[PDB]
Formats: sequence, structure tokens, C-alpha cells
Amino acid sequence: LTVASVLVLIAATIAIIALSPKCLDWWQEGPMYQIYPRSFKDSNKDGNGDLKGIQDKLDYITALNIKTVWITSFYKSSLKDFRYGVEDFREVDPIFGTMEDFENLVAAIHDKGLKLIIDFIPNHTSDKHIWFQLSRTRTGKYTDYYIWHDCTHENGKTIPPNNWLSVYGNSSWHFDEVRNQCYFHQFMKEQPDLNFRNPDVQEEIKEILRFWLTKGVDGFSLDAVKFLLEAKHLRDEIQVNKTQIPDTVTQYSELYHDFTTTQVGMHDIVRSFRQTMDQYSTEPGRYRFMGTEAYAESIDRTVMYYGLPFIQEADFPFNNYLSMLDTVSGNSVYEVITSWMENMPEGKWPNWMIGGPDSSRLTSRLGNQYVNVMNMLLFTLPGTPITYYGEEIGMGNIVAANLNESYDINTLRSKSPMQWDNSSNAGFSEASNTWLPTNSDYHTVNVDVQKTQPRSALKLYQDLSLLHANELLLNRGWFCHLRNDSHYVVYTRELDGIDRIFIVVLNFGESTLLNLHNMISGLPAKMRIRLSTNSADKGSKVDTSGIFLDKGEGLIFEHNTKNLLHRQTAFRDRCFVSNRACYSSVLNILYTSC
Amino acid sequence: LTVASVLVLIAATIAIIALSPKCLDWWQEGPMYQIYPRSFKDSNKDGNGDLKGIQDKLDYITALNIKTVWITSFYKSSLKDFRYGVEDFREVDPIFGTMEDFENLVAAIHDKGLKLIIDFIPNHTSDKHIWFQLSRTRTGKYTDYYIWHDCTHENGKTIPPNNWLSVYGNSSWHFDEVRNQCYFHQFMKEQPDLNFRNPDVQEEIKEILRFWLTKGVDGFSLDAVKFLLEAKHLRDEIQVNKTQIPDTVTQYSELYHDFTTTQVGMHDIVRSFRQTMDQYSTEPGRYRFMGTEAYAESIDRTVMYYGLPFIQEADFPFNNYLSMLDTVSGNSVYEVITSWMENMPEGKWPNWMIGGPDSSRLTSRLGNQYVNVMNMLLFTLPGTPITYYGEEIGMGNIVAANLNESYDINTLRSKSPMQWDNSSNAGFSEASNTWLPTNSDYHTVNVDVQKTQPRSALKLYQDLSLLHANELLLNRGWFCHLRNDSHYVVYTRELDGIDRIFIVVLNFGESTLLNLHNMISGLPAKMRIRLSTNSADKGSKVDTSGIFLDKGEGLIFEHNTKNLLHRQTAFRDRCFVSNRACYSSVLNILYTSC
Amino acid sequence: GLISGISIIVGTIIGSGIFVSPKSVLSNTEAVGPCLIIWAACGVLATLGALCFAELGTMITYLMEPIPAYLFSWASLIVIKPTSFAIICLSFSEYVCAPFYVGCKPPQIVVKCLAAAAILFISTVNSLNIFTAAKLVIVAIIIISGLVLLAGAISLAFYNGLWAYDGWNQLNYITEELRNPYRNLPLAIIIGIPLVTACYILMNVSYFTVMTATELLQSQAVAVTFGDRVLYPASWIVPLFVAFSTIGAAPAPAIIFYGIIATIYIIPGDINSLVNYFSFAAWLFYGLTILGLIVIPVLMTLISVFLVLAPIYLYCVLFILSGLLFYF
Amino acid sequence: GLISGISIIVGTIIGSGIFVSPKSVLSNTEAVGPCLIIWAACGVLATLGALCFAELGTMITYLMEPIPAYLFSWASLIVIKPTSFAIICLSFSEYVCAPFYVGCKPPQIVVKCLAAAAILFISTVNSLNIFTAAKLVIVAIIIISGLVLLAGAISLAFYNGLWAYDGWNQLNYITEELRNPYRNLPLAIIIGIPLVTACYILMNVSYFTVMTATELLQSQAVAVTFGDRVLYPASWIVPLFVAFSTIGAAPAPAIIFYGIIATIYIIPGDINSLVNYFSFAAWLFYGLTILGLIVIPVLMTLISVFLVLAPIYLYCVLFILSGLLFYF
Ligand SMILES: *[C@@H]1O[C@H](CO)[C@@H](O)[C@H](O)[C@H]1NC(C)=O
Ligand SMILES: *[C@@H]1O[C@H](CO)[C@@H](O)[C@H](O)[C@H]1NC(C)=O
Ligand SMILES: *[C@@H]1O[C@H](CO)[C@@H](O)[C@H](O)[C@H]1NC(C)=O
Ligand SMILES: *[C@@H]1O[C@H](CO)[C@@H](O)[C@H](O)[C@H]1NC(C)=O
Ligand SMILES: [Ca+2]
Ligand SMILES: [Ca+2]
Repeated sequence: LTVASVLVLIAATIAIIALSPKCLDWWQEGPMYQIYPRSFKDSNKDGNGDLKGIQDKLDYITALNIKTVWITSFYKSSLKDFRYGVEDFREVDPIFGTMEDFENLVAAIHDKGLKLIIDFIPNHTSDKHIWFQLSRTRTGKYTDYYIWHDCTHENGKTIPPNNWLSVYGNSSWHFDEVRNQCYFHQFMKEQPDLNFRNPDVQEEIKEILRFWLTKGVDGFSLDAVKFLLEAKHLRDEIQVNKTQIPDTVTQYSELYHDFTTTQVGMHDIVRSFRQTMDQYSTEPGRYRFMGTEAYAESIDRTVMYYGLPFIQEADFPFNNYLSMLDTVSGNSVYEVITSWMENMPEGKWPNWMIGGPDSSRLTSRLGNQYVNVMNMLLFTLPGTPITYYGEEIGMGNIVAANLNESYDINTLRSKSPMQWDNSSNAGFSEASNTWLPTNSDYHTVNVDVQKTQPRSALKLYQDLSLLHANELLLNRGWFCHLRNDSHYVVYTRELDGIDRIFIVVLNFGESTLLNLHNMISGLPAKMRIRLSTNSADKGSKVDTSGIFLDKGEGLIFEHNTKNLLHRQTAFRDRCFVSNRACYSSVLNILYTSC
Repeated sequence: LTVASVLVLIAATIAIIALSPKCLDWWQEGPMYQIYPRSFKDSNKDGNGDLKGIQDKLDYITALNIKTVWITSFYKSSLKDFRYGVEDFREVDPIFGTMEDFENLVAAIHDKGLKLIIDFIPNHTSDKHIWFQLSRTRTGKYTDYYIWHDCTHENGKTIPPNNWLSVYGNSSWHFDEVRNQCYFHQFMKEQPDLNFRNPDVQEEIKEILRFWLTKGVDGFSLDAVKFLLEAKHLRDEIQVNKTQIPDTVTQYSELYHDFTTTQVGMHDIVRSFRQTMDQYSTEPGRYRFMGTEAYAESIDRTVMYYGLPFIQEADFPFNNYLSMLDTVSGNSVYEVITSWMENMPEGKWPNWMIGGPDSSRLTSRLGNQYVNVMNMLLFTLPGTPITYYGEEIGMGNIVAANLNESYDINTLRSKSPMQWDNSSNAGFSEASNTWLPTNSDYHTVNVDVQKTQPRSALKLYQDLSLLHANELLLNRGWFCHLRNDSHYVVYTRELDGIDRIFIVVLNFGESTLLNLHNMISGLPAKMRIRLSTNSADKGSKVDTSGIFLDKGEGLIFEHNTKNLLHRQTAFRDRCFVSNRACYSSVLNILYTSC
Repeated sequence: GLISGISIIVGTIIGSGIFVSPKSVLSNTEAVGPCLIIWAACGVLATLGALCFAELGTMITYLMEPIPAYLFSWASLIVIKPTSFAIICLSFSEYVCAPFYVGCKPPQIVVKCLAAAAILFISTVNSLNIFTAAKLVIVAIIIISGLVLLAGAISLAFYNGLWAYDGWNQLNYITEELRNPYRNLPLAIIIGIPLVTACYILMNVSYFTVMTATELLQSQAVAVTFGDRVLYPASWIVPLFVAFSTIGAAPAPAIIFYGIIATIYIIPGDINSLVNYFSFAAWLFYGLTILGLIVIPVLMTLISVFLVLAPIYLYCVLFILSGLLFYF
Repeated sequence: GLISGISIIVGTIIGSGIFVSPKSVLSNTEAVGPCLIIWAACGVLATLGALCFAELGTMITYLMEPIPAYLFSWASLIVIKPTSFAIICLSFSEYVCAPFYVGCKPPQIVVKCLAAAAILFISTVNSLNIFTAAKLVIVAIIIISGLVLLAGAISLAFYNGLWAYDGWNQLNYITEELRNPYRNLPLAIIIGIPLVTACYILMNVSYFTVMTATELLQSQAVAVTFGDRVLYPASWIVPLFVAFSTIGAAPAPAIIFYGIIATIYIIPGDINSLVNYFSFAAWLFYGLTILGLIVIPVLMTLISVFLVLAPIYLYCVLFILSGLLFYF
């Protein structure tokens, strides 16, 4: 009998190994907390943030159950704004410390189990770059590193070869008196676009990627992908106003950009970036993440960066939606969620971010009442929640100050220093005359004040990430949204074998009442709440038919049943899942077939 | 001692297996002989060629050392010309036999060691197709199988949504009175373009590919790849003449086609075609070939179909060059060869074809004197030589006849029936009033006459394919071209370890004399000829300094030396190879390292 | 009892010759029907031969027949045991390096040094049941998997077809210690060898339903090509089991002498030039053994004279017609 | 002579405990320097113990020591031999299924049934040199490849560090038939065990130069992660050799009783809860053995009392001090 029982065990183990799904990578589980390196924490007492200040506050990052950091671009740049025109990719600016300060930051990050991500701008460079200074003199192989074209430039004014306009001004062809030819920049006067059609240039970007990968940056995040390649035929773009007179079109909005954005072969360059990073992802635990971050485009063009089922391009593109939305309601939020889940290919991992560097703050664009409900929506979605720095608490925008450095007046309100304490400059730096004035109402909004008091908008961010990390329904579960409303958004998170669902209700309306008996069938007379967007009514009792919800109010209901909506014939076109799996309570393991 | 000698043998075998390169596939070695199914051979005595007639003449195909057939599109088509508008992809027309006649043809081909290739047109369909007849009535899933757009069509004429013109006429948007909407065809009034943005349509093409792959067609050959996808934004194309008045542009030449050719995502559809055929290529000897056949475009766009080093797209695109060349000289032929070898990525297999269906004959475009020299150029190049039917001998064009069927007046001169015998209709068919009049001078030009007489332009095609198949220098060897001339084209074929090179000299001039001591260094006082395009003179003696060459004259010189040009520092930028390998005379095996 | 004897008989008959024979037996018949007919004829011939040996070996217990005995002793030391020892190693070499060369056939240099290394290895191991179990698995898999998808020149076909039936002349030597040979040894042969014959026929039809007749000629190892056209995901188990069992089927001075002169047999001869070289001398002495018993029969004699006069090489007449005539 | 005895001593000392111990010995010391110091202390302690056993075993030839003897006999049948038999099988289970779960740790259900299947397999095989050769290859490869890229809580570190030195108490039992034990057995220990100690130190520094200190905690199998970060193309040879040699290192009523009660030891205890469970009772009787000799020793006694009073396990005193005292 034992001789049969010994193989029945080996057959059981080989079945578990064959039925166990692939474990979620570090970029799939755990939220991200995007940090601005200049407005997070200062250590050397100079006025600007540094990489050492992020290492000192590393214990606070783990307190929020954060997995990845995604530090914003920190390079030796002559232009700190406008897509971060870099003049030296291998070196770091005098600010943010030195190369040794960066090596100590990534090492301390790996000791606490965290992951790092750095921004990468392969599209353009700076005017002070060693490649551009050697291109104007036609020195060696660098003579064709940029898009150069012969243009006429007489006594008074330059004439571009075409009407191609830059995103931040006029005349995206500028003339220089050294090379006597116009160069294509498309972003700014001091940001020449790096010609990617040169096989030498495409290989030079590989050396920059491998340089940081050996340091252990644990992935990259491309900034401008759709501006890489342009049309070889320097033809004029189609104007939006056909009757418009030429010599007047100077705005990037009044022009159809069909020859300077998303050209043939642009994705193949993105496909080659993943192939280079794949050489460093051979380790079982050391996987490399790659983000495209293509903003200001339609939904069908964003989902193309996910790749094809037979060729890998990128893990996921950064979800620009939910950030440009100024006025939120039941229909605007529902349209954004369905636009991403319906256009994304199946088996991919979505993502969501409420705010970012080039966007207004949450409480300044939506309001202080929507800070709690938007944080729950970020953690109750199947995608990887991405959080901006200072977004876990309610940090308002600041007025535009006149800085001597070349910085964008707009989109600078989000670069305010992090409010740590209630001391001078909100504890961001012990020095005076900081690079940006700290927000005025920092004595009432800071990490130290919100930690000591209950019912604050800091504990809600803590237990949401804890609920997202501990519970398996939020990590890898189905997403079944219920119809469409203008005063409430309700969706259900479920998984096979759990015998328990999560009902998330977000108001986004005007203090209306919800009847849960009209949306989901089979709910009991009383249901319990888990977290709320108020932290004061958790573990309470509410009946389904009639629920009192305020403006900024959100609830999570935990019901025990084996009547999952994803199994019913009605909820088949409104249920999405990335990794379809089945849970087993008896044998605590993950199953593919069930 | 023996205990050490036994492992020294195993170490030798495991070294040979590890150093042996990959064997050349069936599409890399052996020439192709493209056959027109309607003008090759008739069996049932009806007037038109059939697939049974190709089976009867299969022994002649093997007599030319031909590896692949590449039969031109033979489907149930309502339009036999203009990109072969098919109305039924699963069935065969009444002509060319039935489905059983095709199954007996592919089976007889595999018995003689030959390979088959069929043409595939996934771009468009016919008006009588079951998909188009079901699309005009909006019946089920077929309502969006074609590019439909709402257009105005009042009493007198239709108005297209844009100025997109077809390749063969005006107004590539036509109106139908059933669906009351304009459909996009881009080729002809009865050739609606199949909308590929529909996931259902892209999957329906997979079922057509798998249908013929189970029959054993041994690969496909796509017809129109650059016309698959179009721009979703129905915007007007840029006119070549800016001052041109609208309502007059009706020619495909006076319009820049930037929204209807080579769109974003077109290659991804081609990448998916190879992924479907890869499921049938798992066998070691049963590999599937895929050709794109993108004509009328630049060289940088043609080489993009070769694929990337990390994703396979196609084996090689069909080389449209060397066919549109009407006047041949030393510079026109040299530019074509260098344009393909310099733009093609390394490790790929090139190709060459002198003529085709949509092109004039060789002796009618170049002359009867250039028939022998162009056949040597096809077999002395590293690519896969592709030969049109009737091209091995000198077959002239015919005058344009008025046929009752919808056929193109031009490009029909190449569809003349094959001249087999000197009997009625040149032995093509025993019936009268054939579909196309056989060329008049068939009593002097036929396979039977050229076989019995020596010094003909049929034996030169036989021993060229024999020399290309027997000798390894022509199968897989280096290609080092010498400088540039207007009255002779000289290149050298060599391989490491052979200790012997092949010097090919083609005149393409006006009966000039060549001094071989000025081009290649190290040649002896006397050199022998191998084929000498003109016959007879083979195995003769000619000194290097002074060689008498006629207009249509070509020679192959075989010199024994270990002074390969590809090893010298001067001939480093003019030497190309696909599979770099070294030969060993002592041990008759292929080596990678040497 | 009886089933044990049948299993023992089947075990010593099914050797490493069923997946090497079809390639050489189809190159002579050039068909499928005649190929199966020749295989059935070879099977019934081996059956009759074993049935006759079962009555000739249990009545005289070299032992069955002076000069003839000396010739048999001399032939079994050069052209019988060492030649069959090299064919098994050549079959193992052409099957262990076959998956490495998918598109094209392996080089002749690689297969010879690998076969010579296999000879020196087992000759050293032997100088100091698992093979049978794994061998019957491939024969069972090919037959079973073949059924789920189903429902001058004449003398060389016999030479290649009878190589698969290798061991029918040494059945009474390992079956006289089981039970009474009264009605057990002849009974285990009249239904044991035809069972292998039907097993070989069911295994040969499994090749013709997957690959066509013309593909069998250009295929040195017919089993490795059948393993990738049917069992595509698991295709390495066929070239591994048939090679792991072949090396098992293949006295210090006797092994060294059998491994030294066997290496000089693969240098000037291929795998096809040795089968007709071993089966010539083997069947020459087989006919003398049947002739010695005489000194069904009307057909056994007319078919045996044809098997000898049809082939009637230069390196063979100086060994059997010149070697002993200088000694005698 | 002497070198043969040294090789035999080294062979029975270097077991499957050098690549399982560091993970548990660093989780208690939480450093690198103290870790190597604890390893050197364990090595010198094993050296002194073997040197004392070399003088205690060759003068009284259970054999080294009434009631105490009975207790030793009773303990060696339940908590000594069967427990150590389960730890070896648990170490084999956590190493043969480790490469399958790269990103995350294996399930507890899978490792227990696989360990129980390994117990029933070897218990059946035993009821009816290649491992050592392949084991020394991995130790040599990791050390060599590590050099080409180089140029309360204190008691648990000793428990996990001394598990690698498993076999130092049974050296005189298999070394008294080689030569004179006058100056050969103590000589092959004073330079044989420290040679393994230096071998273990050179093997541990090979891990800290490839992976950092924090990566060693979240790595059940530290050798499989070292095999892919250095030998990326050939990374399957490390998890295969250390698993093929571990299963080799692991009387009908004695084997059945040792395999039945060992299965119930892996259900409520992990691989970490059993090392401190076996080393507690083992070193408890080791101290009584040294104390019996007194009634090197000055250090063996002061270090043994510390190993017992520092943890002071509750589920152990009711099995060895309560189980048999009710039976006796
Ligand atoms: C832009 O379009 C509008 C037509 O709606 C019209 O003002 C004109 O065509 C364009 N504007 C100018 C200033 O030309
Ligand atoms: C355009 O339409 C008219 C009407 O049929 C036709 O005669 C003409 O041929 C078309 N133009 C071309 C280039 O075919
Ligand atoms: C086409 O271009 C030429 C200018 O070279 C001029 O004839 C005109 O702009 C265009 N022709 C017509 C008929 O408009
Ligand atoms: C060779 O090519 C160059 C440019 O294509 C041309 O200028 C030159 O005349 C050519 N030389 C000969 C001998 O044709
Ligand atoms: Ca660019
Ligand atoms: Ca189309």
C-alpha cells in the first residue's frame, strides 16, 4: 500500500507545480510612490532636495506599504523643466548629491525590500551636451547624431524647411551659426532632438541603459516615446484651419501632427529597449520594469505600448487618465475606468495614477472632500496604484513664484516641498530661502500631525495599502462594475475560491442615497463596512435598501457568498481579470484550473 | 591509452555538433521557377491552362534543378487581374481543375523533392464574395468586415469623404444603393478592401492560412501588404501640385499617399501571419515560407519586411528591382545590387528576380543579346534566384489582344502561353482559339528545339543551376564586388577554407576590352572559363590583360588561391556575407570558427 | 510457465533492428504493399526456422553439425559477432546525433567517431532488464499512437528485413531450463515469433500513415522523424529510449579483438554496405545448417536457393574462399 | 596511509549542511564578521570533540557509557535517528522544488508530501561513491568561481552552523581498519576537520560577494540563486547536483519505525523548527558524555553548559523526560 502511496504524493507535487500560476512580479503587486527629488527632503542644508534626504525618509516609505519609488529624472541637466533636457546621462548634477550618494540610496533601498525606478529621456538632449558640441563642428561620427537640414538664414530671420512647430513655441527648426544648418528640436530652443535613425545613436542609448542597470536602478521609465522618430519627407503638416493664412501658425494646437508623432518604426525602437533590459532580467528576483509614459493621446494609441501576444514591448503604459479630470462625477469616473479596461489586451496589467508632476494637486483640482474617496479608488482597482509625493495627505497647490532659473510657470504648483513637520519650511530643510516656497497651511497638514490624530487622511492611506497587500481579492481578483450612474460608482472585486467579495461604493455625487438592492442581487439585510472615506464608521451596520452617503463618502462592503457576478451570464461583458486563477481554502495554494 | 582515446572521440563529436552551422532551408538553396497557372500547360483541352498541366510537365521543372514552384494566384476569382480579386478563398475556379486536381499536384510535387508556394491576397476581396454580400445587409458580425463610411449621394453623383484615389482609377470610395454608404476599395470598383482593424477579420485570415497549410502548400506569398491598414482619420492626402485645382485630381501619381500606405500597425499584422504559420513549421523538414512582395516603394521600406533580430517577420521580401530596369549598363546594374546588399540587415537571405507577371519579358525589354548574361547574374548572386516562366529561354512579348474578359491591356504581354513544341499553339494546348494568342516566332524558340541543339539559351540555364547547386561557393559564399564601371560589372564569390574563388565578369556595355590586372591582384598569366555566356568557349584559355567581350557576353573564372579579397583591408566595405562559415578540405564539414 | 517462455522468446527477438530495417527494405521494393508482404514473409520464415531449430536442437544436445563446424567457429569470430556488434553501435550513433541535425543529415565523420567511441566504451565496461523494458515502450507507443490516427533487388529486402529478427537461432540455448521441452519450446515459438511478426507489421504501418513513402528514403533514423511529427511537445523521448536500449544490446582478449577489427569495418563501409556484408556470410552458413539437418520442404528449398543465387563483395571472397583453403 | 585516512575523514564530514546552514546562522548573528567567528568556533569545537572521541573510542572498544545507557538507547530510537532522518529529507525537498518557484517560496503542502515521498522511497530501497563525487564538485565550483570575482540569538547560530558538521562523532567507527591509530587517526582530524572549516569559510564568502546580506534572508535555497547570478547560461547544474547528492546522503522493523514517526515530525514543524529541536537533545547527551569522562575538556564543558542554559523546547521535555519514565 505504501508503494502506491509514495507515487500518489509525487503525482500530487508535480500537479501542484504544474497548476501553480506565475507569481506576481514586484511591479504588479505593491503600490508606487512617485517622489520628486528636489522637493522631498534636504540633508546638506542648501535649499534644494537631494538623494540623501530620500534615504533618511526611507522608513516612512515602508510605513505606507510602498513597493516602488519611481524617482523623477535626476541628471546633470541645463534645463530642469520642459521634459528634462539632459546634458550628461552618465553624471549627476551638483544637486541631488554625487554618484556616491546615489549608490548609497539604491543600496539602502534594497535593504528594506523596496524597488527603485528612474526616469529616462532618450528622445532629446541639451545644448551643452558633448554630442551636440561635437555635432556642430562635424567631428567624426557625431556629425549625423542630430536631425540636421540645410536652411536659408539671411540678414533678418531664419526660414524653417517646413511648418513643423514645437510643443513649447514656434519654428521647431532653429539655425546655428557654426554648422550653418537648421536642427530639429521639437521641444525647446536648447533641446535638440536626438536623431534615432542613426544606427550609432540607437546603440549609444543601449550603453546608457546598461550603465544604470549595473548600478541596480531596477528598471526605467521612458519620458517621450512618441517623439522619437519623425517623417523623413520634410513635408508640411495638415492645418486644422484650412482657410488660415500661413506665416501665422505658431501654436502646437492648431496643427495636425501626423509626421512628427507615432511614426513607422517608433515602436520597434521601444521593442529594442526591452530586449536590452531583458539581458539583466535573467535573475529570478531581479526583473526590469519599462514604462512608456505616452501622454496627450487617444486610448487606442496608448494600449499599443502593451505589446503583442508574441512580442513583449513594455509592462504597462502610465495611465495619464484620472489626472486631467478636473470635475469628477459618476459618469466621468466610470468612463475613464471602462476606457482602459476595454481597450487593454487581456493578460496585461493595468495601472492608475491620480496625480503627477505635470498636473494640479488632488485637493486643488477636485477639493478637500475628494481626497479620501480618490485614494480608495486608486487601491480598489486591479491596476498598480501609483501615488504622487504628498498625495497620501491633502496638499494644496501654491501660487506661481518668479524663479531666476528656467522653469515652467504653470505645472510648478505641484513641485511644492514635502510638508514633514510644523517647523520652519515644514521641516523640509533647515536652511533659508528654499528653491520653492512651502505651502502656507503646513501647520495643519503634515505627516507628524496626521500621524498623531485619528480620523485623519493619512491612516486611510495606510490601511488601504495594507488591505491591498494582505487581502488577495485586491491583489489579483476580478473586476465587475455595475451599470452606470451620475451620483455613485459601484464595482465588485471577487476571485474564484475565496467565497467572499468586496463591494466598493464611491459617491462622486451630491449627498445622495443609494439602494444596493437595485444593483446587486443576493445581499443580506445588514452589511458591514471596512474602511470608509471618513474613518469613523468602520465595522458598523447598514441595510442595503437605503444608505446615507455624503459628498466625499466611500464604503467597502465585505459579503460572504458563492454567487460571484463574473459567473453569471448577465455580467460577462463587464468583468475583467488579468491572471485568472482559483483559490482553495482547504489547500492554501493558487490554482489555475478549478 | 584507449580509455583516453574514447573520450577524445566523444569530445570531437560534441565539438562537430556544436560547431556545425544551421543547414540552409529549402527556400535558401535552390532556385525558384514562378509559373503562371493559365499559360503553362493545358490538359483537359479547353483553351486555358490548368493545374493538371503543371503536373504533366513536372519532370521538366526538375530538369532545370528547380527547388520551388511559386504558382501564381489560382482561386475562384471574379477578376482574374488587378491584384487578383478573390471571391472564394477556400474554393478553386472551374479553370485550373478542381480541389482534387490541386491535391494531386502538391502530392506529385512532394514525390519529386520539389517545394510549392501559392500566392495569397488578404488585402481585398471580390464583390461576389459571401462576406460582401452579407455586409451590405448588416447581417450579423459581417456588418463591419469592410471599411464603410456615410457619404452623400444625390440625384447625379456621389461625393467621397476624402480625395483618396485608387491605384486603378478615381474616387476610391464607391456608393452602393443597398447599404447607402461608401466602401473603401483602393484597387477597383469590384475589389472592396477588407477592413483589418476588426479582430474578427484578422482571425478569419488565419483560418484561410491554416486551410491551405493542412493541404501542404509549403508556404505562402502575400500580394499586397502595404495596402492592409489605412488611417482612421479620413483626412485629405497631400497633393504633389499645391496650386492644382480640386475636383480634378484623378491620377494615383499626383498624390502623396501617407495615409493609405504603410500605416502604424501594418507590420504587426504581417508579424502575426508568421506566428500562425510557425505552428506548422515545427517539423524539421517542413518549414513554411512567407513573402511580402511590396512593390513600387523605396529601398528602406522594402528591407523593413526582413524583421528585427529579436522578432521574425518574413524570410525575404521579393526583390522588385532588376525588373523595372529597361536600359541596362554598368552603373544601373551595379547600383541595384549595392542598394539591396547595403540596406538589408546582416544574417538575412537576399533574393533576385529578373522578370515577373507584371513586367515585360527579358528579351523584349533588354534584347535577345542580354538573355544569356542576365541569367548568369541571377545565379551568381548570393540571393535566391527567382525565374519567371518561359524566362530560361528567350520568349518575346506579344501584342495586346482584345479579350472579352476583364483583363489589363498592359502587362498582358507576359502572360503568353509557354512554347513547348513547334506544333499548333506551340504545344501548349491541342484545342483551338486559346485564351491568349501564342507568340508568332515559336517554331524557332521552344523547349524541344533548344534541347536538341547545342550552344542554345537553354543549356546555359541548366548548367548554371547545376553549378549553383553543386558548388558551395555559389550556395553560401562571400560577395565582394569590384569598384564601379560603365562597361563591365565584376564581382568575386569566395568562402573561407575553399582555397578557390569564382570571378564573374558581365559586360553590359558596348563590346569593350577588360584588363583584369587593374581590378584584382594576384591573378596568373592564364585563366580558364567555366560557362562563358554564349556557350562553346567553356574551358578555353584567356589572359587577364586583354579579354574580348561582346555586348551580351559574360564569363565565370575559377582561380585557385588563398588570397581572398574579403580578408584584405581594402576590400572590407565592399564584401558581404549572410552565414559566415569556414570550409575544411581534410574534414569535409562546415565550421563556424576557423 | 508458457507465458514466461513466450515473454522470454519475444524479449530475445525484438532487438535494435526494427527501426533500422525499413529504410533499407523500402529502397529495394520501392512500395508499401510489397514492403509489408516482404516483412510478413520474413516473419513466417523466421517462425519456420525457429520451429525447425526447436526440433533439431533438442535431439543432438557447431553442435548441430568437422570442417563445417570449424568454418562456423571461424565465421562467428569475424563476420558474425563483430559485424553485428558494429551494426548495433552504428544504429546507436545515427540515433543519438539525429535530433541535432534537423534539416539535413549528419556528417559521416561525426557518426563514425561517435560509433567508435561507443564501441570502446562498452568494450571497456564489459571488460571490468532496464534496456529491455524501455525498448518495449517505444514499440508499444509507436503502435498505439499509430492506430489512433489510422482508424537482385528482392534479395536485399530479405537481408535488411531479417536483421530485425536477430536471435532466432539461439532460442533453445536459453529455454531448456524452464520446463519440459516436449510441447513448450515448439509451442512458445509457433505463437511467439509470429506475435513479433504481427508486432513488426503493426509498427511498420505506423510509419506509412504519418510520413509518405518518399520520405522514408531520405531519413537515416526513421524513429526520430516519427517522434516529432506525432508527439511534437514530447519528441526527445523517442531518440533517447531507442539509443539507451541500443547501447545495451551491444573475456578480455575476446572483447579487445572484437573492438579492434570492428573499427576498421566502419572506415571503408557505410551502414548500408555492412548489412549486405554480414547477412551474406550469415545466411550462407544458415543454409549449410539446414542442409546438414536434411543429410514445407519443397518450398523451403526453392526459396533458399533463390536467396543465395540472386546476389551472385570483393573483400568477402578472399575470406571464405581463400582464408581456409590455404589452411585446409 | 595518512592521506587516505584524511580523505576518508573529510568525506564523512562535508555533508549536505554547508549550503543550508548559513541562512539560519546569519538570521541569529545578523552580521558577517560574527558569522565567520561562529563558524570558526564551531569548527574548532568539532575538531576538539573528534580529537577527544579518538582517545575515548579506542580505549573502551552506547559503547562509551545502566540507566544512562538505557536512556541513550531509548533516545537514539525516536528523537536522534528518526529526527535526523527527517531533517535530511526535508533539506532534499526544499532543494529539489526550489528552482520551480523562482519569485516566491514553495508551498508548505508541496514540500511535505515531497519529503514524505522521499522518506517512503529510501525506506523501501534500503529494505530490499557517485553522490560524494558530485557533491565535492559543487563545493569546488562555488569556491573557485567565488575567487575569480573576489580578487538567545547567539545559540541558534551555533545550532545551524554545526548542522553542516554532521558526522564528527562517528569518525573512529570507520577509521580503525586503515592503519595504526597511534598517530594517524588524531593526525587526520587535527588537519582534516579544519580543512573542511577553511573550505566552508571559502564557500561562505563566495555568497557574500555575489548577493548582498539582505538577499540571503529571503532565499530558501541559497545555492540555486548563486547558480543563476554567476553561471547564467549553465544554471541548472547547481540545483541538480546538490539535489542528486542530497537524496543519497539520506533491519525491517527499525526502518519502518524510523519512517513512520518521521512523517509526523514534518507536519507541525518546518526545517527551522527541527534543527533547534534535534540539536537540543543531541548536545544535551553530548555534554553528559563529556561529563562522564571527567568523572579540551575544560573548554568542552564550559561551552556545553552555555548551549543548554542560554535557551532556558517545551514540546521536547515531555518526550525524553516523561515518555519513558512512565514506561520504566
Ligand atoms: C479658422 O476657422 C474659422 C472657421 O470656422 C475661421 O475663423 C477661419 O477659417 C479660421 N480663422 C482665421 C483667423 O483665419
Ligand atoms: C474616372 O471616371 C470616369 C467615368 O467612368 C472614367 O471614364 C475614367 O476612366 C475614370 N478615371 C480613370 C483614370 O480611370
Ligand atoms: C502643377 O504644377 C505646375 C508648376 O510647375 C503648374 O502647372 C501648376 O501649379 C500645376 N498644374 C495645373 C494644371 O494646375
Ligand atoms: C562610379 O559611381 C560614381 C557615382 O555613382 C560615378 O560618379 C562614377 O562616374 C562611376 N565610375 C564609373 C567608371 O562608372
Ligand atoms: Ca525624435
Ligand atoms: Ca486595405
